[PDB]
Amino acid sequence: AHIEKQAGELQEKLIAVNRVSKTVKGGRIFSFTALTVVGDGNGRVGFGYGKAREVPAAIQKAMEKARRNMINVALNNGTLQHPVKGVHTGSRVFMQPASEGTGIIAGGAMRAVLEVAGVHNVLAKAYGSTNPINVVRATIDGLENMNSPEMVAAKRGKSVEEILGK
Amino acid sequence: GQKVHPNGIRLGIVKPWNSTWFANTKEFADNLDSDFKVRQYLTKELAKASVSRIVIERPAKSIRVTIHTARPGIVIGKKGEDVEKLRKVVADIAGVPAQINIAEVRKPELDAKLVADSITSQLERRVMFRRAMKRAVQNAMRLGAKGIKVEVSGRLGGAEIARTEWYREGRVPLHTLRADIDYNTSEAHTTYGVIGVKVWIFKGEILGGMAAVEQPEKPAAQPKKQQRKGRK
RNA sequence: AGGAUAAGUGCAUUAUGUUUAUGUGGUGAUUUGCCCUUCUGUAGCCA
RNA sequence: CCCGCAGAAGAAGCACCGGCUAACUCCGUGCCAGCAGCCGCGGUAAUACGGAGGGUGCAAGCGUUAAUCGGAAUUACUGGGCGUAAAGCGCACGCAGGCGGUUUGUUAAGUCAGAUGUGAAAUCCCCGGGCUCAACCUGGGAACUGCAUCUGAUACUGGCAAGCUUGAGUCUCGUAGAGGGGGGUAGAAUUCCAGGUGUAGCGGUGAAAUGCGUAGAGAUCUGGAGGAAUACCGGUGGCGAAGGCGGCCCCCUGGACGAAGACUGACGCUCAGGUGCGAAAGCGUGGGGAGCAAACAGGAUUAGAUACCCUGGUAGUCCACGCCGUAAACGAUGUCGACUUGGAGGUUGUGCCCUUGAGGCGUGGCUUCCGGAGCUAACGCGUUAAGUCGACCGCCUGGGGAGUACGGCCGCAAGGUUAAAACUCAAAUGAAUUGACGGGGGCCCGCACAAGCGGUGGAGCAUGUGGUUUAAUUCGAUGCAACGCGAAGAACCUUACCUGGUCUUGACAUCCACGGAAGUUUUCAGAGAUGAGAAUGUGCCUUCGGGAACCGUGAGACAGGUGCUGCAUGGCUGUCGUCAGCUCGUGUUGUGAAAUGUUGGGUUAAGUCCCGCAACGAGCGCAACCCUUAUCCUUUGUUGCCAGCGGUCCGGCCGGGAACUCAAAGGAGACUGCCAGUGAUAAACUGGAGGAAGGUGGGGAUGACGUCAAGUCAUCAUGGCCCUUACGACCAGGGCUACACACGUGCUACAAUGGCGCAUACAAAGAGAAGCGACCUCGCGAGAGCAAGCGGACCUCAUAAAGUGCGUCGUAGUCCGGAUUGGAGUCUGCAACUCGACUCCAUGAAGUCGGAAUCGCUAGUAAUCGUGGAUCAGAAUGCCACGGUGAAUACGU
Repeated sequence: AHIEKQAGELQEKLIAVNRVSKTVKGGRIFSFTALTVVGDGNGRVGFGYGKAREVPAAIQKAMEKARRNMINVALNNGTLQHPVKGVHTGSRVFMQPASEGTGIIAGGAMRAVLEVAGVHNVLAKAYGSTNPINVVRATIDGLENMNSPEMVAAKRGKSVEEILGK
Repeated sequence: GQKVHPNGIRLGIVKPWNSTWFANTKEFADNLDSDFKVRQYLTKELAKASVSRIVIERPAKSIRVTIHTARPGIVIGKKGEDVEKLRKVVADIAGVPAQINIAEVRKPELDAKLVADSITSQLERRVMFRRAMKRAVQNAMRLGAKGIKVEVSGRLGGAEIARTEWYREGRVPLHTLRADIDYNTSEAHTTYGVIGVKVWIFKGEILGGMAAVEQPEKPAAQPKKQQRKGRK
């Protein structure tokens, strides 16, 4: 029954909660749906939507789905090495290189999602849909446009990426 | 919210009850009120310990109480004075010479009403009731029973409006009519008003209760197979 | 005599599958929304 | 600015507490008052509101709006959108401007580097410095936000000359098509006329009426009239600039599609302005009118009926040009082009084929399905992009109000054209899930219908409901989910209701105080409560202080409360439905809401079972254990039974007997297991058979999660919260059950399958310890008081009735039905008048199987007759269960 990935650190970021209705066909039951984010400290594509009778059983379901069919991904230093504009499904987010002298600057549940992602110093404005369910894809799409450091000279910088497989 | 009549229409048809006595005619009413009274007043006196089932019984010339507990000798006291006092009041209310024996039920360390005590505390103190019913069912299924149903109602969590919620697990049939299965309805108040839990617990479908008798009573234990029958 | 591809025996309503009056507005289900991990960390929030 | 001296003195606000955004309890009122920067709230136990405690934040300040930046790629050159959300110009052609595949020559407008001059001061910025830090001011450096020219380069764009082809243009050859302009031409329905033949409906539609017609309609033969129109081929085809083009053919001519020979050689791309240009109707004149139609009338529909639907009927439709060219005026996607895995459809140049069927392969064509890389929020796109992009132009900045106003312009003339705000408002708007729902398409079930049979509704009665009435005729409940139900035995009591007496620890518990013991017998007053007197008794525990018990008296604490609120609640239950499905844990597919399972086919009480897709594992409904019946085995042998036998009137009453039912229980037997048909192989249904019995044997148990603000605070639990000389409590009387009727349910009749008369038969089950009960005496009968007896298989309710035997009866209220009413006799109790129940004597009406409406039922059922019981002070027409006699049919949805 599946392989799972782990981090040596705890994430229990509950982002949303909902309830399921059929309203006449068996009427309406007490069930909830839930969305929970499991990072790594440097990032994961870990996002899980699950559902059950009660809120606790529901979140723990959703926390399980945030670590199966998912793998961890990694980025050196608290910044991102590319000024790129991550888009995922109308929720569009921005990054530009920065200092360590600034840490996070963000609010709500977003400051908690960016800390595990490693893209919190580079944190620039979000636009399009910025309600909780889709705003939180920073650590997914913003780590699939990824750049990360491996060179010793800027003029060997494109040469060094070519010889990584040649 | 139809709430099918959960146990009354299910008894005496190989399903034991919390009384076993014989009465008939017009005096059945005088024996039942007396049996309610002794049920109410006797368990209040042995309330020092928690208690799992209550059985009061009236055979020829005697009154016999069976009581079931999570540990034995505990309602019986020390010396023997404590239990002669339990027999004083059983005679006083029923009006017949009294007996009591101590016995335990199948799966003794678990019972219907001790789950509802556990769920009630959080609500009494107006804090931590959103995982409490679920943890009650988890503990309950770690201590025994083949399935449990819990339904909680109240102005729950101290809320300024009412909520129904429930939690069910394992194998708890609802048209069942064989083996005793243990039921409690709590009723209690706190600062905001009334709370309540309906706790059905299910031990076994042939485990526990009586079984159907496997013979006639007519051939057995009869040292002389006649009075005359024309054969002498 | 070509109204003789004889139905290519390939044929079936063949392209709108339609019409005989209506009835106000909101309302159910919780005050811990809590029971997965070292270091880089988290749901009021922590190793 | 400093020293020294008194002294705790001389002193704190402001804003927050539902969420946005640093904080929650109680009381108040109960969508009211009042709050809101935004979002919004208030409808009872309010953390939104009003006040208080407390909590929170800033602080001699605090809080707050308007405006600027920023939050906001929502201020977008860096850095937004335009298929559908606001947004591709209506379309072609193209000057100015912006832009230029590729090479050589050449020039150096822009480009970039180098050089030099300039850019004072700190509040800002970077480094010092000084004033009690700081705020402030300031030296050196600087962002100094602004600016200059010379020298040099040619990688880059721009200028220019000659090519190149890798862009585009052009000739002949061939080919497809409804492109444009102008000519030619046939048959047949509607419509008409004529004559011949010929008689009554024809028409219209959902069904319908208005319409047309006997003056001869409709139809039919022959022959003439006339104009729009031209199938099927015709397709997802093809053509035109986009919208646009449709009978077939030619003339004049455009524009596209292919192929080889041949040529020119960036002649290129886009396009502000611009000129040019119409599907349709609008519309001037000319042509023309068979059918249909806005209008106008009339029908049909209905609260009407302008929508819906029809019928007459006109301009219009129908043709041609012409006047401002409207729109869903579109590869929905600007223009045009380059590049990116294909396959195939439609249909077409052409090479090749057995030309083997709109085909395949070779190589182009527009044009469409399908899906990969990549893209979307979703549908969808995908080589014709919505991919990767290119240049260059168009356009958008929340909604409504507005494609209007306003301005410029064009138009006989209505109009067209780009395109806005105050004001209003927190939304408006693209997409999709599941429920419900289609009147879009289709599938399924319950005795829900059918196949019938009977019942309520009509009579009368029983009993509940409302209407209506009084002192009051108490509520709760309102198809299915109220009405033989809570609230099953209702004189008062009951009991809510109403009135009259009477008291407040109080009917009841404990605790203090006083008078009577309670209990029993007994006279009396008053309504009875209550009290007085007589006679019996002074018990119970003890400090004989004093109290419990019952009753009166009194005080607190406290008892009591069909006290309100069922959006404040707990417990509890009705519905869908025996729906045939629902849920618990968990994975997966989508960004997700959520689905999937839990949905299909076939089969079923069934998540049962064959097939099968993301469902896997398990529970619920259902199956089961279960009690019961049926024969039959089996044991007991009375309070049960009797084949033979005795006492004997021939009765298990009793000597006696055990073949036998027979009672209550172990159970056996029957499993859709078999065989055959049906059924997708298959679950399973039906048939088949022995047998007491076959459809999961007969019966019963038996009903998921749960919305429904469903119904009870009135069993009972209970807070907020009110009375506690009372929203408690003792006592009598009155009323629900009145009567106007309607309404739910059931009862028994209207017949003759029945009633009557006479004669005649067999039960099952159960209830009786203040009770019923043989005998007894009394009694028209019911019953009465006494009592052996009883514990109910012993004794009694009990003559069980219908049914059976024979005769009888004809739709006449009878030979059915027997209500009312006079009048007598009875029950529990001082006390039966209205409100109670049963017996019986005489007379005698309503009612002919009841309309709208409407349900239950598959077999011990349905129907119908009696019986007992629960209830139960007193009594049943009901209910509940039993036994007598005991049915039609189940195709079909």
